[PDB]
Amino acid sequence: ALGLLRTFDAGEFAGWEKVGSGGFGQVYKVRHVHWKTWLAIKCSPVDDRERMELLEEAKKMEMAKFRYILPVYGICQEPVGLVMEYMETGSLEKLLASEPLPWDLRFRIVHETAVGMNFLHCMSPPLLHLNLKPANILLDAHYHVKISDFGLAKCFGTIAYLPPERIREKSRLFDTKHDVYSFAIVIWGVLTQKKPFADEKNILHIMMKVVKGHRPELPPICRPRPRACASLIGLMQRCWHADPQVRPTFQEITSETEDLCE
Ligand SMILES: [Cl-]
Repeated sequence: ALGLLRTFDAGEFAGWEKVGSGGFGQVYKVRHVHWKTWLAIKCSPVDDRERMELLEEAKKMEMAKFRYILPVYGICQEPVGLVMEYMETGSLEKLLASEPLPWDLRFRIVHETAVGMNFLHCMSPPLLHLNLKPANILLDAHYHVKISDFGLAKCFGTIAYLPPERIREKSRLFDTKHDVYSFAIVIWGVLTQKKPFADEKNILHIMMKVVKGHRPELPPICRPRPRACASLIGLMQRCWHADPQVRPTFQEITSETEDLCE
């Protein structure tokens, strides 16, 4: 698991350039000078708890090596950091804010995301992502999906992606149905090109309502692809069902999202 990962010196990198920040904080586009390609490095903002947690993150990424999962290359220690593949086009969040997207691409993004999530849940034991949102869905130069940010995975803003049972229950056992809910809200974002609950300012009221079955407002049926759109809306609704056990598996989800790409 941790054997094939490489150790990097900062001298191996150059042309450092910030691409995103926050809690994890400081992600940079870097050029590996000897390999002549760009990589991504997420740095720290010191102790042994971070070093072991960062190493855990890398090992989880490595175990899930897949077409729709971001590759990990290894560890820097000049600044302590996770070294991984660079995704030129950046996040789905930015893509949805940029301009209206063609529906064929929207369905492909949904489908590829679902195939990525399915892969994780097919592992033994299942790997739960638990932080799936457009901001963590990265896109390559040809707009194909690779799932990213395994910081919260297990063997403000995030409230919208939180399943209602996580609000109902103090300290519930994390399961596959968590990810399925979050995926529902990803679908909603792809359908609308909006962020969920972006206008409503009362976070607590809207969270309370979510425990009792309140969800983001259903979008209308689009003109270009009204049948596929209806189907996707329906799938979304099943994925955000109040009862976790009624929600589809990603095995079922992928069967349906595949048909949307026809
Ligand atoms: Cl259609």
